[PDB]
Amino acid sequence: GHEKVISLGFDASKGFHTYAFDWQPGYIKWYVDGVLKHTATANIPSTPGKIMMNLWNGTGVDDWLGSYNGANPLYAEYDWVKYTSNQTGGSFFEPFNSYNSGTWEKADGYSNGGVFNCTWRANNVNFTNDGKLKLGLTSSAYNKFDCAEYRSTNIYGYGLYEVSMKPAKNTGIVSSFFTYTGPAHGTQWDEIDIEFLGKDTTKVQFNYYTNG
Ligand SMILES: [Ca+2]
Repeated sequence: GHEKVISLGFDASKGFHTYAFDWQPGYIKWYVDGVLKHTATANIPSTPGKIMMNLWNGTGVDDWLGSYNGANPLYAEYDWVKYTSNQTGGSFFEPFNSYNSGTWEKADGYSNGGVFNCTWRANNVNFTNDGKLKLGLTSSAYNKFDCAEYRSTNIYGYGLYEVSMKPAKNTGIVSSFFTYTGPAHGTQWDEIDIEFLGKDTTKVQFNYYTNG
């Protein structure tokens, strides 16, 4: 519950920008195109997590996300992700040339439920020819939505997380880049987020949870 909404001074859906968070034992610092935007120092997470990206439509959170109006198909794109480790032999660079089942997995066949109003499908996670991860939010039947979530198989710790992306624009949805660990992985709920609320892509929301 440490939400911070920052003005970008640009529309993030119009092209690629680099977003990042430096996660260290005593702070979290977030950057947009190399520029420091926000610092947090109270109760900073410490459990290593998976790197995740998704796109989804919400329900019951109209005041936060705006109401979703069924517009589809909608796409969020990611050109690369870089993690610079505090430890040697931990760093990696992922260009998104193709699906690498050794390091990533696609969510498929279930819903997160709750505020999430869509089912994850492996078919909505595709790779463009010019190397971009492309997540899609589609519909298979009247008012029935399918969404996409790509996530690392390994867990990562303190260090610099960077991503080049272009979020979707549309009332009711979220395009995100985040680290996560929680009861499903046998640990406490630690997460750090970069979330773009589709209702206004001229702003970005930063958040984190420690033992949520
Ligand atoms: Ca790429």
